[PDB]
Amino acid sequence: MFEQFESKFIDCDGIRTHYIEMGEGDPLVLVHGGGAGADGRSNFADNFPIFARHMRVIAYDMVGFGQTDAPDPAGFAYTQAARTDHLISFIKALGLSKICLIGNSMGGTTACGAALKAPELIDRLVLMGAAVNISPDDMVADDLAAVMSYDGSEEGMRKIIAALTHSYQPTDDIVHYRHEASLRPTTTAAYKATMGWAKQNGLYYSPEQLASLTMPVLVLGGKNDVMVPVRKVIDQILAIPQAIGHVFPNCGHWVMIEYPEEFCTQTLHFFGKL
Amino acid sequence: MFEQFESKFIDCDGIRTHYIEMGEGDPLVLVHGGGAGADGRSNFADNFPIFARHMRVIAYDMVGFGQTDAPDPAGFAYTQAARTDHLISFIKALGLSKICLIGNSMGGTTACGAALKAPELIDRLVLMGAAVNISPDDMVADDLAAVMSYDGSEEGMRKIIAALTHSYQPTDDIVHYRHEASLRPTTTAAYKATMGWAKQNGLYYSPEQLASLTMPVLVLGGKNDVMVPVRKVIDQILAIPQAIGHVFPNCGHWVMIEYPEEFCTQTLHFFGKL
Repeated sequence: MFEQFESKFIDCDGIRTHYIEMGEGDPLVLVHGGGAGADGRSNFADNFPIFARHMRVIAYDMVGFGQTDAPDPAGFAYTQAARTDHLISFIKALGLSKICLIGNSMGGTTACGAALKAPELIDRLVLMGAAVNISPDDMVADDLAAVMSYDGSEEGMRKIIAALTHSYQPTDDIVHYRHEASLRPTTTAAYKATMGWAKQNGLYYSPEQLASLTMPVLVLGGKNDVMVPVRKVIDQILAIPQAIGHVFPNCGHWVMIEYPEEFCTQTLHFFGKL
Repeated sequence: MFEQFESKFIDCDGIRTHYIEMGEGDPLVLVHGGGAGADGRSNFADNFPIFARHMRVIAYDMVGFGQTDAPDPAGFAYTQAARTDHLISFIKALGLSKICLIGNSMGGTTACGAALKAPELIDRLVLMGAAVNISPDDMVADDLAAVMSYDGSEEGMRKIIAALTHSYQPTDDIVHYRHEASLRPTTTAAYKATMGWAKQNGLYYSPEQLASLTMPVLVLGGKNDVMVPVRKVIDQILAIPQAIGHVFPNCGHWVMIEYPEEFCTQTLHFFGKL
């Protein structure tokens, strides 16, 4: 599946990194979520054609995900820092400057991290259902039953999608892809270290860090998002003084997938392409 | 000032009602705020040309305001009901159906009221810095010093504008118009009854009423709005299940005036014209 996109690879400080890209002009980088078997194409395929009409749109796989190198967690620590540094490394390796950047969920954590550490690389930031103010306590706070206790079955995967979206009905090919993606032995162990770390340390930046962002910011969230509650998204809107806020009704944790055109419209508009 | 618009008048159940309009196609009605000397043109003049490219855009003066009949408050009660019924009367008198509707502040109270009482008249609702969950206690809750204790001077009017917006610098002709508008003997007494009533009764609808809205809703607010705090706007977003929410940064109580293009863009888009 997804063979309409050419798989590309580039070394990012020792981490061979998978990415796909389409279109020309100003660079736009898309950062996927932290779910089991999540990757660039499964998160963003649907948005690629609209984005590519206006920009050079790029989606990569975070370290420990997709077809990017997943260094053995016997020797590699899957911290937020590692994802953040990898993103920074990825941007520099492709020689992009002043990019537009969109992260969903843990991809939002990573985008936010790169925006803080390397602001010179990023002109515009979009935090979408972003895990940027999520404490350890928050990580274990019922709505996530289908996620937390996923049994690796196809039915279980359909239950995840159903729990993470409002009314979105995936195709069988999407279900099959996500299901198989979640079982890849390569990224299994990496994912368990990733989630173990996130549960223990949380995925957050201090209120002061969030107020210290130096570029324009757009904050997006679904009102019915059970993984990053809308109140957390509201908190981000209020914590980042310059942040534009947009709340999507009848919408879960995957704004880009659940409302692909509205997502592309709001972001492209914020990028100055509409 | 504002002579580019033709002043029109229509009887609305005994209330001679001033309105201006421009453009053709689907109807859009704009409801002004509750400030001293507020009216259709001073609130919306700047948005008229953009709106008129796409729709028939209409701004009227609420009962007790502008050039509309202000029945003597010795014999007329200036309740919210009266403004709500007047709006309903206005829509019916022009023979409009399935309109798009935008209210700012007390105009938002009125738009919300008409949407609840006569939903058949309204296809799309925009509540903008809308006073729809404001209790009596909230009405007296420092940031409003320039408003609350306006002395009727030109300097006082500049202080109001400065307190109600983030960085907006009005022209001298705008200052002069608003200043004189606030002193009209005709609408003086009507305004005092209007404000007296609002302070005593609040400007609100119950959480259940807000959840009972039957058409699509867009909720807009400035993050720096001191008259309708952004948290009140956030509360509206969460109280109305179908409501889209959009928060404007570096923005006070007059979104339509402070960011006229972004305001027109978001609303027209929500109206399906972009």
